[PDB]
Amino acid sequence: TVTYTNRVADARLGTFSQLLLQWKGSIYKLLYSEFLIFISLYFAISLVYRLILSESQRLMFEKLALYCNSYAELIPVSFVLGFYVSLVVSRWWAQYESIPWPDRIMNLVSCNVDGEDEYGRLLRRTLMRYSNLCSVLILRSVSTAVYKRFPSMEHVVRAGLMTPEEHKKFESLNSPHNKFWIPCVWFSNLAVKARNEGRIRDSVLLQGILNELNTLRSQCGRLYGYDWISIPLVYTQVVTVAVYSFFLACLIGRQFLDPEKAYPGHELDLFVPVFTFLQFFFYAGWLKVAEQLINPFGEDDDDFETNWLIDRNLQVSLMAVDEMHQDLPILEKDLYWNEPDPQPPYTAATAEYKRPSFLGSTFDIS
Amino acid sequence: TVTYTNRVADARLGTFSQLLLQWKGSIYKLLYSEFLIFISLYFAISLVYRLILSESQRLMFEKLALYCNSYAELIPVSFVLGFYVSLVVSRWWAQYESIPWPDRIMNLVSCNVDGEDEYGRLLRRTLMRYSNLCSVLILRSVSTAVYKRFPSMEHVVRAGLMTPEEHKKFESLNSPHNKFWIPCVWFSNLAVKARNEGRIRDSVLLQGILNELNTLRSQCGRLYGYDWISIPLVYTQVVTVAVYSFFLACLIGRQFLDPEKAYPGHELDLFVPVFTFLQFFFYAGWLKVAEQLINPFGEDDDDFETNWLIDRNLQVSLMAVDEMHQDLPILEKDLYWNEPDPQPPYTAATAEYKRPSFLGSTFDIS
Amino acid sequence: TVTYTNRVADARLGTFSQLLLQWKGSIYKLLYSEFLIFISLYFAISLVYRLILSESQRLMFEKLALYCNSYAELIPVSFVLGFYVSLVVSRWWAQYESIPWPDRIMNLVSCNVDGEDEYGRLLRRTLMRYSNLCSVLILRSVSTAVYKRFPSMEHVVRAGLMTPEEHKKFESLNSPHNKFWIPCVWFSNLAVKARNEGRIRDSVLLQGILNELNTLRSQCGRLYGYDWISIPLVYTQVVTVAVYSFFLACLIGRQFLDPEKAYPGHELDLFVPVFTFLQFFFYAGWLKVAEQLINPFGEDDDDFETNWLIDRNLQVSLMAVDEMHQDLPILEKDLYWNEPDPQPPYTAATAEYKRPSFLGSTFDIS
Amino acid sequence: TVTYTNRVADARLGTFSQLLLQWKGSIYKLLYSEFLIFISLYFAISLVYRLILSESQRLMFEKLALYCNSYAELIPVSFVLGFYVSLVVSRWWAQYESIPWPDRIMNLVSCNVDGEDEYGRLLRRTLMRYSNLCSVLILRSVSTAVYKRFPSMEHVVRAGLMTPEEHKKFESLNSPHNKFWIPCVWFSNLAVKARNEGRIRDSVLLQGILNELNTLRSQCGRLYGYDWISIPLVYTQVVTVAVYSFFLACLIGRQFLDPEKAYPGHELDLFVPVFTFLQFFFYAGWLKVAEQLINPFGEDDDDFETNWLIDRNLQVSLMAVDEMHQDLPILEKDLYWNEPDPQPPYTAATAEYKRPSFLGSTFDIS
Amino acid sequence: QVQLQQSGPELVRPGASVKMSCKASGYTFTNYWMHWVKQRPGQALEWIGMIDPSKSETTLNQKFRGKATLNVDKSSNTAYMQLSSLTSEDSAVYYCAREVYYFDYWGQG
Amino acid sequence: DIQMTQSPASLSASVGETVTITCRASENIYSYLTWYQQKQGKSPQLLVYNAKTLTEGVPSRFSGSGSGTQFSLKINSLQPEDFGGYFCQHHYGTPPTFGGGTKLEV
Ligand SMILES: OC[C@H]1O[C@H](O[C@H]2[C@H](O)[C@@H](O)[C@H](OCC(CCCCC3CCCCC3)(CCCCC3CCCCC3)CO[C@@H]3O[C@H](CO)[C@@H](O[C@H]4O[C@H](CO)[C@@H](O)[C@H](O)[C@H]4O)[C@H](O)[C@H]3O)O[C@@H]2CO)[C@H](O)[C@@H](O)[C@@H]1O
Ligand SMILES: OC[C@H]1O[C@H](O[C@H]2[C@H](O)[C@@H](O)[C@H](OCC(CCCCC3CCCCC3)(CCCCC3CCCCC3)CO[C@@H]3O[C@H](CO)[C@@H](O[C@H]4O[C@H](CO)[C@@H](O)[C@H](O)[C@H]4O)[C@H](O)[C@H]3O)O[C@@H]2CO)[C@H](O)[C@@H](O)[C@@H]1O
Ligand SMILES: OC[C@H]1O[C@H](O[C@H]2[C@H](O)[C@@H](O)[C@H](OCC(CCCCC3CCCCC3)(CCCCC3CCCCC3)CO[C@@H]3O[C@H](CO)[C@@H](O[C@H]4O[C@H](CO)[C@@H](O)[C@H](O)[C@H]4O)[C@H](O)[C@H]3O)O[C@@H]2CO)[C@H](O)[C@@H](O)[C@@H]1O
Ligand SMILES: OC[C@H]1O[C@H](O[C@H]2[C@H](O)[C@@H](O)[C@H](OCC(CCCCC3CCCCC3)(CCCCC3CCCCC3)CO[C@@H]3O[C@H](CO)[C@@H](O[C@H]4O[C@H](CO)[C@@H](O)[C@H](O)[C@H]4O)[C@H](O)[C@H]3O)O[C@@H]2CO)[C@H](O)[C@@H](O)[C@@H]1O
Ligand SMILES: [Ca+2]
Ligand SMILES: [Ca+2]
Ligand SMILES: [Ca+2]
Ligand SMILES: [Ca+2]
Ligand SMILES: [Cl-]
Ligand SMILES: [Cl-]
Ligand SMILES: [Cl-]
Ligand SMILES: [Cl-]
Ligand SMILES: [Cl-]
Ligand SMILES: [Cl-]
Ligand SMILES: [Cl-]
Ligand SMILES: [Cl-]
Ligand SMILES: [Cl-]
Ligand SMILES: [Cl-]
Ligand SMILES: [Cl-]
Ligand SMILES: [Cl-]
Ligand SMILES: [K+]
Ligand SMILES: [K+]
Ligand SMILES: [K+]
Ligand SMILES: [K+]
Repeated sequence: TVTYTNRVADARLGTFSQLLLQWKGSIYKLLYSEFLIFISLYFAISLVYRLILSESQRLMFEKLALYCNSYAELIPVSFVLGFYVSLVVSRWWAQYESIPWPDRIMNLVSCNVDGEDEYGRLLRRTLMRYSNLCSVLILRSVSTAVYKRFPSMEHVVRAGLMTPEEHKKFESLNSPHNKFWIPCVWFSNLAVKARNEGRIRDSVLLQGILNELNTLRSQCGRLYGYDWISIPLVYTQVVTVAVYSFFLACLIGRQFLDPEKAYPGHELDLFVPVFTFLQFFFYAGWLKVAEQLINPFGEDDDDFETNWLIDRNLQVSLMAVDEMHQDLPILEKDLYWNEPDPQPPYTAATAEYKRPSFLGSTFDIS
Repeated sequence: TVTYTNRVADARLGTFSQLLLQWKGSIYKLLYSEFLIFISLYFAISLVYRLILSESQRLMFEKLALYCNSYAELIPVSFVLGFYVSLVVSRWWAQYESIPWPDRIMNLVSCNVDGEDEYGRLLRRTLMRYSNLCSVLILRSVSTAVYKRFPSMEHVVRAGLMTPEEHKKFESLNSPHNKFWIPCVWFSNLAVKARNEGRIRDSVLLQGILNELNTLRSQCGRLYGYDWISIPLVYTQVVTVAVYSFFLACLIGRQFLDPEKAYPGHELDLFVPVFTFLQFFFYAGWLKVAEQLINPFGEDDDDFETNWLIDRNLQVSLMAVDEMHQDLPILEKDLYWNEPDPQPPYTAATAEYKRPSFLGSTFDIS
Repeated sequence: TVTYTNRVADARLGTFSQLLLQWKGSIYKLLYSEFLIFISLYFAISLVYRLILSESQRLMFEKLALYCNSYAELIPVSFVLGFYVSLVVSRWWAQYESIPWPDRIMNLVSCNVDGEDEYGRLLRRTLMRYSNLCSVLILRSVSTAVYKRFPSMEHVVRAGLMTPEEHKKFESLNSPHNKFWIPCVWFSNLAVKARNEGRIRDSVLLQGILNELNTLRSQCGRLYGYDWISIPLVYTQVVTVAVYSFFLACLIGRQFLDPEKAYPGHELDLFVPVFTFLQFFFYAGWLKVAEQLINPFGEDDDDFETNWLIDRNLQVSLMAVDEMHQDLPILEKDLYWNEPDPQPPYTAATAEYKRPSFLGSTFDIS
Repeated sequence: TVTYTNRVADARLGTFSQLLLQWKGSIYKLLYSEFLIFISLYFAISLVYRLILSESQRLMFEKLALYCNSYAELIPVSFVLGFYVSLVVSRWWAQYESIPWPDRIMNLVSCNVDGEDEYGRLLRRTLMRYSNLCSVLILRSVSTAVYKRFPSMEHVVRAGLMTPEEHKKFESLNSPHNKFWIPCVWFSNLAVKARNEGRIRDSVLLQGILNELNTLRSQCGRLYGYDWISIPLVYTQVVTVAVYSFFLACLIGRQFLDPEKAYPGHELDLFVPVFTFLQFFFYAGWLKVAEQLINPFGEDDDDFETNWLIDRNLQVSLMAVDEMHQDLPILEKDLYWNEPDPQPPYTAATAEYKRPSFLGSTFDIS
Repeated sequence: QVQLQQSGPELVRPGASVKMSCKASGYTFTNYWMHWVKQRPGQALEWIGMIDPSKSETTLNQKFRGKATLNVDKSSNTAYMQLSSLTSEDSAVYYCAREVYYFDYWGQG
Repeated sequence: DIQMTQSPASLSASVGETVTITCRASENIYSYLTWYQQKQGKSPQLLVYNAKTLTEGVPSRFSGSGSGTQFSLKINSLQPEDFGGYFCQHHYGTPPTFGGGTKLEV
């Protein structure tokens, strides 16, 4: 979604440094408001101490700051963040791999549902759409980006993902629960009907198609699960309490105390707490990692591009089972027909990458 | 169960802060009693020191507090918590995914068990119920929420999850062990009988149905396993000992000592140990994460909604194999019939999400 | 094995505290001897310092204790423990899931091996026993609890897990290696013979049974692997060296030095090192977690109940393929026959758990 | 390979302590040389300081040691070790499970390749050998222990793992890459030829055999992968740099300084740095864990016993498909024929392990 | 056969306390929740509370919070109810019933 | 609490007749309603549960119906035995309040 994969292809001088200059889906964009509030509260307190408090009050503030500063402990906060963010990141990738792709059903339906006639065409296209509908229905249930595109079941129909007859059949089936599973049932029934009409040769080929469907159903189930079963609220609250506890301490503890009073650790007044602000970016930004990925189907810069996926899948699916049904290119003898050990060419820039075969560590390289 | 997934969809200003104002399944609700006892014990000790102890006793208490405070070490406690809670959270999600769903068997039984006659209907409905019974039986064995709804096998029958004949057959089978596996055997036998009556065409389709059953059996087995095999008691005790050791130290060590005596680290008396209480919420709350998820089938706010699952599955299962058997909507040409590269519309709010196809990192974006 | 799952079902006031009062499989029971030796050595040293050493020797001891105490570092020890115990706990659960269960083969053999005649019965029963024998043979190889029950192959026979003819055939096959794999070969051969006699209809059904067998074989292989391939000795030694290094330091370093000499950190003499003993329970107990689970097939309180599993499996297996072969209850119309949207009842105590269907995070709850 | 599984079966008094007295594959054996060099360098420096350096030089050395000692930081080193060793241990176990076992193919080939005639025997034996050859070829590519036993393809032949005709066919196939995949192709072809000759009944049984072959091929691929793709060199270097940095600091920093000069932290001179040496065993030994397991197919004490595996597999494979083809024991009625609820006996020592059935946590134990 | 046998009739003075019983038989005691109902002439049946025989978990009616107390004896298969600070209005017929999504078995009273 | 309003307070009919008692819920109680018969001096007896299902001994002349907040008991072809007390109870939650009752007189 915010792909910088190509920038970090090689480990050169500024591989990671360069990324500090990027705004989209960045630490700056996510921390902006919070940082400003922190900045404000800090310097506000700072001026109160420098310009308002009396000599006696200043002595209390200095004692208060020494107290607060002693409770700004990074080690405990770093612990809970690391473990929590790891959980979030784990679920994040699991949710991606749970986004259903038509390609596997697509390959089978395209080759195993017979007929070069309009019915055979309508059959294959309708099967794929039942798959894609099964997906779109669950996606608009878990993704705010998708839901805002399909707020009502009418939107689904008018967008061409569901026919008005299908919508009629949809409504006819009375159930208080999410009906995303309906198209998945239709598919299996239609696949069976197709086999009985002789459009699907064996049962071996039919079960194979039914299996790939079930897999897609399992995919939709995972998405439902991650959406339903949030990371326990108490856990989420714990890490924010820990993080905020730290910044609360810093607000007062990291204040620049009187240099004259010669407090151990506070010999220099820089007015601006450079390293404390750098710690804020570190920890608040670290928390923002979880904050953004805790729901990867939202509208964050780094949240998944689910609507593009829907579009891509629609186009590719139908194309593969329609225009590509039993439609192949002209079989030719390959360029290496009489060559048992082919030696494909290399461009000028890639010849260094033509390596001798790795036989194994145990063998002498001679 | 306590789903806040939609609140945390985007990473905005108060994404996580807002959650600190929630009571259901919160850190406040889980820590309430413990915190009060801590609060009490602290201020009790505090008054004894301020109002009761003699000047000489106060000096001993101050020396005792310095001793205790030096043993309040967060790093070791944070270690064991992180690793332990991770284990708990791991099992927690594993147990969820071990909750059996009918949908996969549901799809096969609905399309591959032939007959639009009362028997064909009774056949399909009875098969699904054998699956759902296999589930309900194991759930009431591991979930207190479910068991209190089905305390006796009579409850199961009267609720319509088991027929009195089935209950009779159930009792007839003499076994000292949990019989949750019985319906799973009935299913396989009934599926075979159905095939012999010609209601299931091939053996390929039959084995396919038998496989999805076995999968469901494996699901039930996992649930049994996690219920039977608790996290080793010694491990659980270790983390509570470590946690309590910390709070024991804090009870005395974090007492506000005489400011006059000028003890290094204790220059200010605030009467209320703000940061110590914040550490309590952090660590006691962190322990409460494990405390709540160590058995996700209990009656905690964040424990799984197993009874709803049972209800939902019952409704959907039967509906898909009965009302939906070989029952499809009217096949139409799709809205994109003559369109090879469909361009599904976007709402006004979601047009920004229409992206160009991601071809790969290596390609020049031109 | 030591199941406290029901005690920790809810996160109440004393959910974890209550477990500190339990003896079976507890931290107290596992640390008992070690703790006493520590206690003794400590107070022994303590008395030597208080009653034996001269004023000059006492000064050396005090300097020695300050030296030792500076090397009692929890952070490095906590690191290696956490990572090591995690490895142990990981293998621990992997080994459990590697304990073979008959249920999956059980379901297939019961329904797909035809015959209501004595031979059909003998056939099904013999097949299951070949599975259970394959298991018992590997279990008595890896579990000391099982081996002490079946120390010799004669015990296996006399217990009714193997016939004397089978034992004869067993011996006839000359091999220097563990023969646990033998019954698994017999099974596949007998399953094929059964198919040739017409007792198993298709090859689809036969391969399905052969597959579930292979799975069971893979289960037995995993058990063999974990038993054979121990956690590397050097790794185990490292963590004990680290742990013992810590307690060595504590033995001298944590001694209560002369209060009069006013050593920084040693202002108070309590005679009994409360927090040092609490650290012992923590770390020695943490090591005991690994100590107990490093071999979950032993005779520890929290080691697996493998013998019960063997008994349970024997009973259930045979019962399902014999008394339950093609034996079903009377098919009835279910209580929800004419009800498309069933509403199963709730007890008084569980009505709060009747929830509205969760449709998805994206949907407005109205 | 160094199995101490039985020693650590129970968690008794000296469960782990006992292992400190073991030499084979121990921390002592792996650290021996390194420790001696450390010992030497330390005491060498120590004598230079005590006997050679002048009063003025001694003051510089003391200032240098205080500098070095402040950089001996365990926390950062413990971090990188824990994460790195975890990676190593992870790959270590993955590589073990990637060692191919014949047993699954073995079971199928033994029962599904028909013929009690010399050809049927030759057929089954040749199939298994193609599997075992596929394994031996990859093992001698990744294991130095195996390669030194089969340094040349002639060794493979003379050992009876490959026929001279097979070796001829082997050479005839011109390819610059590792030919370990050849036997795996032969197998699939021979299995098909066997089916065409009517020795394999259905295609269902044939595909089943072809599948188990492919699985074995995937196993061989994993072994090749782990051998080819080493843990990134930079990562390995980082952890040794970190470790050595620590010991460099200790060499000077941990020197016993002048007691008279009364340096804070250096009040006692013991000549021998007990705890520093104990830290060496800890960290250098911790690194040795990775050092040994980074290549588990080498000749270390704790490296896998691949040659025994080869021998065992050869013996068992052929025996199961030859002497055991359609060869079963005499079918008898089992000892529990008329007993629905069998109660297998217990030895005197194991009666305590006869437990009541665990029904579930939710049920009242009455 | 399922049978709930309660104690005999009682007569007490105001302010005192009373404890009536209910012995269950013909079914597994611990697998069914025991309820208690109050019956006054002219008024509707009042639900006092329920008890889980297994763990002795009680759930009372807010209206009876300080008046009624429930507990059981799994060994003797009997349930008990105690009424305190008795007044003239506490005079009525008291039943104990078994629940299975309904009250299928009551005591004589 | 959920309020159970039963009507009529008392019904008078002769043998052979068909009467209909009605219980109405304060709030949705789905199909969670039970019908009891209680003859003067004796302890009540279960007639219908789950709004429709008849229990063991109850004769076919008894039937229940309804769902949500509106339920009703119907006794067709009365008998001499069918005369006495009749009340309802919801089973959705705690406390499971009872209906006012209905006296069926000849
Ligand atoms: O496969 C090989 C890779 O290598 C090349 O990419 C390079 C870029 O060419 C590098 O220029 C870039 O790093 C550059 C910066 C290096 C200075 C940091 C050194 C510090 C290291 C730590 C210790 C202190 C010193 C990394 C940034 C350092 C800044 C940090 C942040 C502030 C705090 C410290 C420093 C300099 O900034 C560059 O500046 C340019 C403008 O500012 C940016 O855009 C430019 O791209 C155009 C390309 O035509 C230019 O013509 C045009 O000038 C401008 O639009 C670059 O994107 C930006 O990276 O980052 C990459 C290094 O991997 C190549 O283009 C690609 O083929 C491929 O990505
Ligand atoms: O996708 C976009 C998302 O954004 C929006 O949600 C916002 C809310 O609208 C925000 O209002 C809310 O955050 C608000 C609070 C922010 C102040 C914290 C800033 C601190 C950051 C760290 C440094 C110090 C400053 C976050 C809470 C901060 C409190 C903490 C805890 C105490 C310690 C420090 C501060 C303010 O509290 C709000 O106050 C409201 C009342 O108090 C609550 O409920 C209200 O919802 C109604 C909606 O119609 C209102 O009309 C009505 O006033 C009231 O019922 C809100 O739920 C509650 O969040 O939280 C969300 C931010 O993500 C939008 O509604 C949704 O579409 C979606 O969830
Ligand atoms: O689903 C709801 C759950 O809740 C209930 O269980 C409760 C128990 O009823 C509680 O009593 C128990 O906790 C009790 C103890 C609490 C005091 C600790 C508070 C500290 C918290 C930290 C800060 C300081 C204060 C937790 C123990 C605290 C002790 C620690 C250890 C020493 C150091 C500090 C305190 C009290 O001890 C109890 O005492 C009882 C006797 O001592 C034990 O057994 C009793 O069970 C019988 C049941 O009929 C009793 O009749 C009989 O008295 C006796 O046999 C209990 O098992 C034991 O738990 O533990 C459970 C809390 O979850 C209920 O029974 C079950 O349905 C279910 O398990
Ligand atoms: O299932 C039950 C298990 O229990 C038994 O094994 C015991 C051994 O019998 C124990 O003897 C052994 O531990 C013994 C040592 C304990 C002293 C340590 C206590 C410390 C704990 C921390 C705090 C300080 C004190 C553990 C070693 C402690 C040494 C460390 C290292 C130095 C630094 C501190 C202490 C004593 O050493 C033993 O000494 C014996 C000789 O030295 C060794 O071999 C002997 O085995 C023969 C058996 O017939 C003997 O006859 C013969 O004497 C000799 O060959 C033993 O292997 C060796 O373990 O280790 C096992 C404990 O699990 C039993 O044999 C088996 O069935 C099974 O393994
Ligand atoms: Ca998001
Ligand atoms: Ca719970
Ligand atoms: Ca053990
Ligand atoms: Ca090695
Ligand atoms: Cl810190
Ligand atoms: Cl699913
Ligand atoms: Cl700063
Ligand atoms: Cl610490
Ligand atoms: Cl299973
Ligand atoms: Cl504080
Ligand atoms: Cl430390
Ligand atoms: Cl295997
Ligand atoms: Cl101490
Ligand atoms: Cl450090
Ligand atoms: Cl492969
Ligand atoms: Cl030292
Ligand atoms: K860089
Ligand atoms: K925030
Ligand atoms: K607690
Ligand atoms: K030990």
